Amino acid sequence: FASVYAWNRKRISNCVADYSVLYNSASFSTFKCYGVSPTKLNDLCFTNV
Amino acid sequence: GGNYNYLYRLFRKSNLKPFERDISTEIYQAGSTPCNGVEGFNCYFPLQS
Repeated sequence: FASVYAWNRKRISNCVADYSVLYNSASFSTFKCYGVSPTKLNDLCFTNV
Repeated sequence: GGNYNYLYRLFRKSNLKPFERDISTEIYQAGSTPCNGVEGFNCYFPLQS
């Protein structure tokens, strides 16, 4: 991974994002969503992630 | 110190009909995994204060 004082920054771009494989992976100890509740991610489109 | 006696519901299956009222306290189920009345990931208590 990358340090905390120089974090990394990847600019995900045009593709097909499946936040369900993330949301249900049960391997994450913390999964908070703020602007938008998690289950409605696989039904919206943005400009950049 | 905080008045924690004023709660509100923050998860429901479907929006209310007008003038409809819902005082149940069942454990919400966000993900597909069944909850069986215990908390956990994607199994949330539905009332906040």
